[PDB]
Amino acid sequence: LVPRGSNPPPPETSNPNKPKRQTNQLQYLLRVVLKTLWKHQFAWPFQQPVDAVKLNLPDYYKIIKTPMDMGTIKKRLENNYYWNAQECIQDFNTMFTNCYIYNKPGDDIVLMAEALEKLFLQKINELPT
Amino acid sequence: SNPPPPETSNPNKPKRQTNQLQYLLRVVLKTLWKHQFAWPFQQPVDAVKLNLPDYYKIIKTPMDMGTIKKRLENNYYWNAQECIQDFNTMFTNCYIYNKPGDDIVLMAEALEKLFLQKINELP
Ligand SMILES: Cc1noc(C)c1-c1ccc2c3c(cccc13)C(=O)N2[C@H](C)c1ccccc1
Ligand SMILES: Cc1noc(C)c1-c1ccc2c3c(cccc13)C(=O)N2[C@H](C)c1ccccc1
Repeated sequence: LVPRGSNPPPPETSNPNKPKRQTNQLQYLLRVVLKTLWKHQFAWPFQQPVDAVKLNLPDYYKIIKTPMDMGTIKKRLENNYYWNAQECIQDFNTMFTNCYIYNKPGDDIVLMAEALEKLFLQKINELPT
Repeated sequence: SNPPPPETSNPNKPKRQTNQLQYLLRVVLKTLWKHQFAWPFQQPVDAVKLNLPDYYKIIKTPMDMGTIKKRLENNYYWNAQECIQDFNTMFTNCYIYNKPGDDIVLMAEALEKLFLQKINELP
């Protein structure tokens, strides 16, 4: 039973002094890539930061030091928080590798992440040049 | 003309299914295949179409993910290491033939990073 306050603050989704832009690529990231992944049947555990209290995982944030989730990525894209598509792609990469680090190849959550990862790579193929 | 591609079947070769070989098809190859830079590596190097009269004068152990795919689907390998060697061959062939600045090399480097990330999790 994991106590209250065991979760770190979520990753920031706004920063007035960070330089940022809207680009054709970042707009495609929101309007095609994030949307396609969000609506997927396996998206839901990834739609918000991992809640180690609710999930009773006293080890999660002892192992994962660079948390990321699609809810954070969504808010970032909506807030035009990124300078370029690569910064956003790096957040997806973080989300996936975190899952693969914390969990075990047989786990349901891993099957879900592999599904979304393949979909992700497919949608990145048509990322505007 | 191009040489015949590498073999994907061989009745005399010792063969097994292992869980590691199944991981190589289901996770490693099937993730890599979807990557935006996978396409040049999905079939043998076509030296006629590419006008590379030196390619098969230099590369004598060609390999590609198309060959690897077929080999995994055909249960061609005895252990995961033979398949891993095929990937390593494909990558080093690219690095051998090309110059470090080349777009194909950056593509290769991206794919090899993903490949290593998946190999990291071999059971
Ligand atoms: C994603 C993710 N990355 O690391 C972990 C742990 C999760 C995770 C695993 C299992 C979860 C969740 C849930 C919400 C958010 C993150 C996670 C959640 O409800 N579960 C349950 C226990 C679950 C089990 C099996 C498949 C899907 C969800
Ligand atoms: C892979 C690979 N390994 O050695 C060579 C040469 C290649 C190769 C280089 C450039 C290619 C291809 C193509 C298909 C299959 C193999 C290769 C191909 O269409 N190109 C074009 C010319 C190309 C130029 C720059 C980046 C990617 C592809």
